[PDB]
Amino acid sequence: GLISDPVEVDPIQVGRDEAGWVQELRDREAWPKQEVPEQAKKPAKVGN
Amino acid sequence: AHIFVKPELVAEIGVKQLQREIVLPGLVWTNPLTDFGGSKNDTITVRVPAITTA
Amino acid sequence: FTGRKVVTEVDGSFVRAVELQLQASSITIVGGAFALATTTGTKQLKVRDDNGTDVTARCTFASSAGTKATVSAAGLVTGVAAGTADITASYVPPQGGTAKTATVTVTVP
Amino acid sequence: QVSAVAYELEDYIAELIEGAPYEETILIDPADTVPAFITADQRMGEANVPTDSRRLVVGSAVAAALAKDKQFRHADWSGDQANAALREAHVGRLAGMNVIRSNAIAPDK
Amino acid sequence: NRRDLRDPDRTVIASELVEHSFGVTLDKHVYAALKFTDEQRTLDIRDYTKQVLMPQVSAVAYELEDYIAELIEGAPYEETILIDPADTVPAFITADQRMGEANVPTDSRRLVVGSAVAAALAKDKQFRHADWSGDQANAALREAHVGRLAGMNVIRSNAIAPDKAYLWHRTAFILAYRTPVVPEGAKAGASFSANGVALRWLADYDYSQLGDRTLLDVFTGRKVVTEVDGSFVRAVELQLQASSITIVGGAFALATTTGTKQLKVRDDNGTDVTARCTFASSAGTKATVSAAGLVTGVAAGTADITASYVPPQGGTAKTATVTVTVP
Repeated sequence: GLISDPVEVDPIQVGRDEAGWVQELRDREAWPKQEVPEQAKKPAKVGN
Repeated sequence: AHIFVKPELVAEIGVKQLQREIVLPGLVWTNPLTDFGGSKNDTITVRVPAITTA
Repeated sequence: FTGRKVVTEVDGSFVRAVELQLQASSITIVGGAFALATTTGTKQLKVRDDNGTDVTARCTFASSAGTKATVSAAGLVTGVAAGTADITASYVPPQGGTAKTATVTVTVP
Repeated sequence: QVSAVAYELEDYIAELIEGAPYEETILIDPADTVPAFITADQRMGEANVPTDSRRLVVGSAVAAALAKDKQFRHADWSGDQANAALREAHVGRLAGMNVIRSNAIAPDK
Repeated sequence: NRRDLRDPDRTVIASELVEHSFGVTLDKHVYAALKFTDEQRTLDIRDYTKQVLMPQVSAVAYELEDYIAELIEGAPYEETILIDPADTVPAFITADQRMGEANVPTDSRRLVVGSAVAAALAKDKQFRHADWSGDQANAALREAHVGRLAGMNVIRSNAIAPDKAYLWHRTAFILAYRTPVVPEGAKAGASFSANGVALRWLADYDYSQLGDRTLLDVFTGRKVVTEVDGSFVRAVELQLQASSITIVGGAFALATTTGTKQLKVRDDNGTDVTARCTFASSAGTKATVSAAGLVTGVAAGTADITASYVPPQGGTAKTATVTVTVP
């Protein structure tokens, strides 16, 4: 739109989030230890 | 009583804020994949070789 | 710019790294039972275990006498009115189960 | 500024290491610490992970507990007549892996 | 800081860096003064250099050592790492951990122990027994000293309290010495040295008292290097742990009806803790005990004197009771 306008969401970022391979981890300073996020234990894709 | 005027003095004698050392970065596997901008979605796909059963 | 990854197995199990943690059997409060100088005064409790680790961030604090002295969730405690307050710090150990307890007594002038 | 960025990178790596998905945390008994490490070796041998190129990074408190263990202090219990764990504090090799001390990770891990 | 890549909001938060500082002050006037009547100077003093100057130099050197020991012991320590006499090594390993977890440099560390701590280290079964400590050519048993423990050489000293040990990095304690100048009005005097410190010696003849007067002094100042947050992490204090106390001498009878006696209380380590005890009398009608352990008799009969000592670990005060019998 305009140069001064706020930055639009990146389509690359949207696609990367959709693929769901960004790494999320348990918090270091949470007691008791947090559960494993559902992303960290997903299985490998069946097709290369 | 005599009231002398003297300047403030600031000196550095080698006492410093204590900070740990850096040992972790030399241990993990750094840069096995380089061309991240080339691939789509900033994602490099790594292929695990196949396995078979008799 | 930077990126990180863990190399999980085919079915999602993570087997290439192991985490070990040190057991805790009891907890104590550094400084013992001592009185606060003034009602507006504040003191930051320090908690340790028999291993010597600092578990202040891992403990939950409660005050028996709220109207005398109130302890924040981070261990900081401030007096309210004259009397005695029996502060307690509970720490759930890495082994889990019953929470170890340390009791201190504070006197508000 | 450069030092701050370097420490941020090390914190990034430590967040990766500690935040990794671990099914369980092996508990080290302070009275007897060797079985925990042999159990970790067992866990990684069971998953057929290669033996070579294995790193073992212990927190400060874990290294202190290793030094405090009677298994390493008592020279009749560990050989090593020139008592390394008593004269000095480092324990060194343990269960087939060199111990590396790091303060970036949690103290008791 | 850290931000997510390709995040729609392009905001960075500035980091502010601050410089801290602390003050070093000169605030003491260690000195040693002497007076000598003319008769004494002519007759009593056969060798002025040996009978006067050397005692003055030695006394002021010991006073400087006392000043340093007061500096070391009086520093603000958050917690005291208790030493269990049955098993002393874990206390020292814990001290090493506490200094190493504060990123204190591992070199130029000094460990100074009292007499009681060195005796406990020698008596510890960890060092005394050969199998538990290597060194089949036993040194903690044949000799009475342990050379090195927990990765730090041990240095004995009687200046500090007997049952205390201190492990400090070089940059923990700062000392400063300024030698006073000889005033023009006062007669010129030589300058001496004590432990590498220059001291000013000044002489002046008091005609009113018909005697010489001498003054050997130096200006001293001390500083404890705390941290930017006010915590003290450069040094760690260790104290022996006392289990029980006994009054030496056992049951004793006063010499007379108005007799007096001085008590000495020793813990299980043998350390004299008389100055750290509070004394009470079961019956003050016949025998009264002061706060310094001085027991006196005011009437004939039997009484019980009890000594209460608050242990270094705190908690219930250890109590030792003895029976006195004023004739």
